[PDB]
Amino acid sequence: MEVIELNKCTSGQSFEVILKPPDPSLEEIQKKLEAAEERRKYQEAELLKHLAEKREHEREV
Amino acid sequence: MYTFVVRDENSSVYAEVSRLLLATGQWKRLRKDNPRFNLMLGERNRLPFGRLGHEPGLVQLVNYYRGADKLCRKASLVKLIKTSPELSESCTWFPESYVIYPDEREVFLAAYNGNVWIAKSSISSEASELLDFIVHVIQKYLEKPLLLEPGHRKFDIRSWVLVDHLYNIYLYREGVLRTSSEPYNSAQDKTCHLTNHCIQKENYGRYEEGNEMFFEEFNQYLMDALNTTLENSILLQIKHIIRSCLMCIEPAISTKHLHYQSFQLFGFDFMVDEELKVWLIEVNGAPACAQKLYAELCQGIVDVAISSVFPLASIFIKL
Amino acid sequence: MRECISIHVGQAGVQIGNACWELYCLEHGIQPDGQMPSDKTIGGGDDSFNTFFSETGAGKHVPRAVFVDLEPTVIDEVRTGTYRQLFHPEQLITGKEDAANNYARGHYTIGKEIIDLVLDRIRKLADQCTGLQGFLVFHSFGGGTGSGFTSLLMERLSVDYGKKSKLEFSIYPAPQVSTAVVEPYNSILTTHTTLEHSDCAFMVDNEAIYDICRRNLDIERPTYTNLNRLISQIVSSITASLRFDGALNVDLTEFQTNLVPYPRIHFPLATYAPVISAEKHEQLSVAEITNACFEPANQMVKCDPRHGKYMACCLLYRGDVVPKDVNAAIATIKTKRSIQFVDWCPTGFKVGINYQPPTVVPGGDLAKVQRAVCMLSNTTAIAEAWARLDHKFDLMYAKRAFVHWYVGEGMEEGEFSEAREDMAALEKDYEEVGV
Amino acid sequence: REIVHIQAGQCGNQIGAKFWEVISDEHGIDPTGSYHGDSDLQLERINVYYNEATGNKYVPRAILVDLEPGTMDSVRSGPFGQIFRPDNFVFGQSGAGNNWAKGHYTEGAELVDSVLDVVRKESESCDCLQGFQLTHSLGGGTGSGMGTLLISKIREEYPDRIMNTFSVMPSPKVSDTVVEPYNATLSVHQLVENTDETYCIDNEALYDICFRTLKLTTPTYGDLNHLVSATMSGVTTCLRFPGQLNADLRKLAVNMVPFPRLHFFMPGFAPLTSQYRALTVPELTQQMFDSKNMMAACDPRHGRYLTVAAIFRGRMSMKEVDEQMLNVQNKNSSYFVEWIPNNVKTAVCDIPPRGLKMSATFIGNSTAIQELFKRISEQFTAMFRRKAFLHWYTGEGMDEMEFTEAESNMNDLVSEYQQYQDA
Ligand SMILES: Nc1nc2c(ncn2[C@@H]2O[C@H](COP(=O)(O)OP(=O)(O)OP(=O)(O)O)[C@@H](O)[C@H]2O)c(=O)[nH]1
Ligand SMILES: Nc1ncnc2c1ncn2[C@@H]1O[C@H](COP(=O)(O)OP(=O)(O)CP(=O)(O)O)[C@@H](O)[C@H]1O
Ligand SMILES: Nc1nc2c(ncn2[C@@H]2O[C@H](COP(=O)(O)OP(=O)(O)O)[C@@H](O)[C@H]2O)c(=O)[nH]1
Ligand SMILES: [Ca+2]
Ligand SMILES: [Ca+2]
Ligand SMILES: [Cl-]
Ligand SMILES: [Mg+2]
Ligand SMILES: [Mg+2]
Ligand SMILES: [Mg+2]
Repeated sequence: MEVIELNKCTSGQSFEVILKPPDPSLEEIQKKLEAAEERRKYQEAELLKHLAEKREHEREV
Repeated sequence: MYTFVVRDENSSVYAEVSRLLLATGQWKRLRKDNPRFNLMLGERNRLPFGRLGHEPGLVQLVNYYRGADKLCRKASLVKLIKTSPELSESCTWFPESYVIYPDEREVFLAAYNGNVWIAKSSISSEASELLDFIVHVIQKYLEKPLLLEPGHRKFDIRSWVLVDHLYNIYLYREGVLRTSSEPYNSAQDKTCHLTNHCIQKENYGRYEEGNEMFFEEFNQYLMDALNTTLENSILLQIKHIIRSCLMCIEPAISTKHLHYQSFQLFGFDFMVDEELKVWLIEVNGAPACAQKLYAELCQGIVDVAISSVFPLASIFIKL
Repeated sequence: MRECISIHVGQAGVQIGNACWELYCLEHGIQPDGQMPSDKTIGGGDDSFNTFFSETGAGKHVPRAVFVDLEPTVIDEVRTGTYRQLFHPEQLITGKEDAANNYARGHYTIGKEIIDLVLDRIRKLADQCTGLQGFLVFHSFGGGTGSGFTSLLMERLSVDYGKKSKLEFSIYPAPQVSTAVVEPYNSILTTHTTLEHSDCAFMVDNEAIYDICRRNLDIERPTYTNLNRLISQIVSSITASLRFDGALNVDLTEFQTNLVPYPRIHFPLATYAPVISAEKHEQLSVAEITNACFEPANQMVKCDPRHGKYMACCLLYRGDVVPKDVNAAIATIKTKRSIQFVDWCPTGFKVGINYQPPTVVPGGDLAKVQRAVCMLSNTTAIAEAWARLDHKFDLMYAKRAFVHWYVGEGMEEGEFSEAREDMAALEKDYEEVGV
Repeated sequence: REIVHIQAGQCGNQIGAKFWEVISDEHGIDPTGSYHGDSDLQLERINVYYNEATGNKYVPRAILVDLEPGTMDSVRSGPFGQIFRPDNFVFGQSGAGNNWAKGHYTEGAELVDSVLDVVRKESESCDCLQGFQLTHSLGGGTGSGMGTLLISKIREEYPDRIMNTFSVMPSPKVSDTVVEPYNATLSVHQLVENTDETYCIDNEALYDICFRTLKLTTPTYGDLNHLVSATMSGVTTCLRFPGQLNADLRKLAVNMVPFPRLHFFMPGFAPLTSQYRALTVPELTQQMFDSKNMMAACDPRHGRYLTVAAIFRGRMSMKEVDEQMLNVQNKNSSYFVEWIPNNVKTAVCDIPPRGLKMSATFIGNSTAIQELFKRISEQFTAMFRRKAFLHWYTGEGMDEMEFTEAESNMNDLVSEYQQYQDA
C-alpha cells in the first residue's frame, strides 16, 4: 500500500494510493433534420388532402 | 393484503409456501411480470436483482441471496475456502480439493505423491483416469466413512438452513440421512459409494423407507451402538461449519442496508467418518425437502422469513 | 488557465444550474451583484475560479453559462431571481412552446429552428476564452427538451468543437417525481444519440436523491428545491478541482483519463457523505465518511457495487482531512468490504483534498459539516440502472404504446429499435467487464 | 399558453356558461370581468382562458355558437352573462331540430364560416395558442352536427394544435328525442378522427349519481350540470394553476393517449355533492376511484386502465396523498395494464373548489369505456335495421351508406378497446 504523486498547495493536496497492481458531419445532421421535416410535411399534406375530400362530400350532400 | 409473484414453477419447496400464503387469506398472488409485489419467489438462474427495491410504497423481499452462488457452486466453494482467511487453506472440516480446467493441477499432482480421489462438477485411485475424464473439482475421497449397522453401508447428512433478512441463521431441527442400501466396498460400482436418492432408487428401501433415516432413529442408533448422542458427536460440528461458511460471505451478500431484502433456504450436505468427524461436501442453493418434513419446514419459512417482514393479523435452532 | 462553459437544457438542467451557480458564488465569495471583493485583479485574471467566471471592467464576475429552455417560465425565474445581475440577457435563451415530453419534438421539430441560435450564443462565450477546455451539460433524461434538444446540441458541439471535451450531469427518471409516462423512451433515445459525443456522464437518479432527502434530511415530501440543493453539493464536489488550486482533475481531459478507460462505459457512480439535517450533531470522522462511500443508501444511483467490478475510484474530500487519515481508512475498508477491480486495472484510489469544507446555502436543509467526501467510482453495477430502464422500454414498445407521438414529429420508428439495440450492446459490454 | 373555448348548442352553451361561472369564481373574476381575489395563484395562469381587456378587465376566450337564439339569450342575461365578449355570440335562427344532418351539412354550413371568423380573431391575438376546447352534446343537432363540423374546419386551419372536447353522451334515461343514438354515432366517428382528448360525460351516469347518491328524487338538467361544472373545473385545474403535471393540453395527451384513436376519457369527482364534514385523503382516494363517482356509466372492473391522471385540490398532506395513490395502485394492480409502467400520475393544487376544503378529480383512459360505445351501438342498430326515423336525415341529403360507415367505425373502436383489454 504505497502513496504516489503527492502534490501539496495552500488550498489542499492530492495523491494516489495503489493497494495491489493489475462523428457525423454538419451536412449529415442537416439531412436528418430535413428528412424528418419532410415526413412531417407529408403527413400534414395527407391530412389536408383527407379533409379536402370531406369538404367536397359536404358540398355534395 | 400482501402480494407476491411466483417465477420458479419447478420448486417443490416454494410451491408449498405459496399454497400456504394463499391459505392465510392475507396474501394475493400476482402474475409473473407484475412488478407491484411484496415478495418474489424468483427463478433459480438469472434472477433480476437489479429491478428489486425500486417500487415506491412497497417493501420488497426475495427468496434468494445475490452472490450466494459463491458457496453453492462446487468450483466456487473450493476457491472461497482456500482464499478466505476466515476459512483458510488449513481448513479441517473440508476435504482437500483443487480446481482444475479441461487452474490447479501441478498442485494436485504434488500432493498425490490411502490415495483415492473423486472428480465431480455441477472415483479412481489413479490420477490419470481422473484427468482423462476431464470445469471440474477433484477432492480426496473419504476412504473411511462411518458405516451404519446392520448393513455396513454409507450415508450422508442433509441439513436445511434458513437465513432471514436480518442474517439470522436458523438450522431446521429435523435433518435426514440419505443412506445406501449396498454394503460399502473398499475395492467402478457407484451404488455403494454414492448415497444420492436418485441413484439408490435405480436393495432400495430395505433398512429404511426410501433410504431416508431421520434424526430420532439415527440418534437412538448412536446411543445404542457408540454410546454417544447425535448432538455431541456430529451436530456441534455441523452448526460450527454452517456458521463459518455463512458468516464468511455475510459482508458480500448481506441486504442489511439495501433497498431490497433477501432470505434463502440452503441445503448443507455433510459426511461423517468412522472417528465421528464431520466433513462438508456441498452446499445447495435450491434444495428440496423430505416428503414428511415439507409441511413443518415450509410453515417455518413463512413464520421466520416472510411473516417477520410482512406480519399477519420453534422448529429452528438459532446459530 | 483554461475556460469551461456550462450549458443548462430544459427545466431540470436550468433549475439545477441555478442552485449550482448560487453555490459557486457562495464558495468563491461572489455576491449576487457579481462583485468579488477578494479578487484584486479587477477586470481580468487567470485564477482557477476564472475557469467558470469571466470578469468585466466594472468588476462583475459573470458565469460562463448559457441557459436554454423551449418554454420561458423556468428561465424567467432566473431573469428575476436573486442572481439576475450575474447573468447577461444573451445567456438566457427561451422558446415559445416546449417539447411536450417528446424526444422527437425537442430533437427534430423544435430543435431544428433554435439550434443555430443556441450555438451562436455559445460562440459568443467561446470567443471570450483564451483556451476553452470543453462543456458541462446539465439536463434530464425524461424531458422532451432535456432529452431531445440535448442530443442535437451534443452532435453539433462535436462538429463545431471537435477537440473539446464534453461532460454530462444527467437526471435519471424516477416515478416519484416524474412528469411523463414516456420518460423511458426519451431516456434511451437521448442516450443512444449522445453516447458517442459524451466523454464522461454523471447520472443522478431522482429516486436516490428523493430517499436521501427523506431519510437523512427528514423531509416528508422533498421538492425540486430540496433535490437540487443536494445535487448542487455533489456537482460542486465534482467541479471543485476545476475552480480551485490543485493537482487532481484540473482539466476536463483528466476526468476521462482517471475515470473512463473504455469510452462507451463513461458513467461513473457518485457517492456523497455526510448528509446531515440543519434542524438537528456529532461530527463524523474521515473513516466514517469514507466508509459511507460504500453504502448504497448514499449513492446517486441505487445499485450494488459488491456484485460488479471497479475500473477506477476517485475520492474527493472537502474539509479537515489529511492524507494520513485517508490511508488508515482505506486500509480498514479493504478488509471489511467487497471491492473487486477488473484484473487489468490497479486496485487503488486517486485522492484529492480541498481544505475548504462544504459551503451550505443559508436557510437550506443541509447542516454545515467539518469534512465531507464524494467518491467517483466507475463500477459496472451502475448498469442495473440501464437494465431497469431498458425493461420499461421493452414493455411499452412491444405494444407500440405512445409511438405515434414520436412518428408524428417526423421520427422514424426504426430509431426506437436502433436506440434499444445500442442499449442492449451497452448492457453486455458491462457484463463482459463485470464478469 | 392560450386556450380558445367554444360552446355549441343548447347543452354545450348551458354547461359552458356554468363552467365559466365556476372558474371565474376560483380565479376571483366577478361578473363584470374585474378581479377581486386574495391570492396571486389566481392570476398567474389566467391568460390560458381569459383575455385582459382595457382597464385590467378579464374577458373569457370563449365563443358561443347555436343555430337558434333561445339558449344564448338566457346566457347573456344569466349571472355571468355580461362577462362574455358580445362579438363572440354567433347564432342563427332556424335551429337544427335535433338533427345531426342539419347541424353538419345544411343549417350549420350556412353559419360555420362566421364562427371561424371569430375563432381566427381570437387565435390571432394569442401569443402562443395551444389548442381548442369544445363543450357540446352528441344527442342533439347543433352541438353534435355543427360541433363536429367546426372541429373539422378548425383542424384544417390549425392542424398542429390540440383539440379537446367535453362531449355529453345521450341516454334513454335522460332523452329528448329517439334519434339521439343516430346523432351520437355520427358524432363519435368524427371525434375518433379529429380530437386528441374527449371527456365522455354520460347523462346516464349523471342521472344515476343525482338519483342514487345525492338522493335527488327527480333530477333536472341543472342538477346534472352541477356535476359537470365540478368535473370540468377539476380536469382543467392543471391547466389553470401552477403545476408540474399535465400543465398543458399537449403534455396531457402525451401522458394519456397511448394510441391515437383511444382518447376517450372517463372522468370522476369526489366528494359528490348537490355538508360540513371534510373528507380524509384516504376517503378522497377511495371515492375518486369508486365507480359511483364516474361520469361515464361504465364499470372500471370490466376493463383495464391504460392511463390515469389524479388531481387533488386543497391544503392536505402530499405525503399522505402519494401513500394513498400508491395504496390503491398496489392493491388493485390487476386493473392497470402492466405494459405501461407508472401509468398513474398525481397532481396537487392548494386552491380548493368553492364550498369544499378538499376535493379529488379522476381522469381515466379505461378500456371499459367500450361499454358506453356498445350501448350507443345497440340503440343505433335497433332502429337502423328497420331504417326508422331516417327520412329526417335523407331529407337533408344524407345517404344510408354514411350511417353504415359510422356504425362500422364505432364497432371498430369497440373492438380496438377489447384488443388492449386482453393484451
Ligand atoms: N432533480 C430534479 N429533477 C427535475 C427537475 N425538474 C424536472 N426534473 C425531472 O426531469 C424530468 C422531466 O424533464 P424536464 O426537464 O422537466 O422537461 P424539459 O427538459 O423541460 O422538456 P419539456 O418540458 O418536455 O420541453 C422528470 O423526470 C423530472 O422528475 C429539477 O428541478 N430537479
Ligand atoms: N469427498 C467425498 N468423500 C466421500 N464421499 C463423497 C465425497 N464427495 C461426494 N461423495 C459421495 O458422492 C455423492 C456425490 O454427491 P454430490 O456431493 O456431488 O452432490 P450432488 O449435487 O451431486 C446431489 P445434491 O445436489 O442433491 O446434493 C455424495 O452424496 C457422497 O455420498
Ligand atoms: N347534461 C345536459 N345535457 C343536456 C342539456 N340539454 C340537452 N342535453 C342533452 O343533449 C341532447 C340534446 O341535445 P341539445 O344540446 O339540446 O341539442 P342541440 O342544441 O342541437 O345541440 C340530449 O341527449 C339531452 O339529454 C343540459 O343542459 N345538460
Ligand atoms: Ca480577477
Ligand atoms: Ca338559410
Ligand atoms: Cl475544436
Ligand atoms: Mg449439488
Ligand atoms: Mg420543460
Ligand atoms: Mg334541446
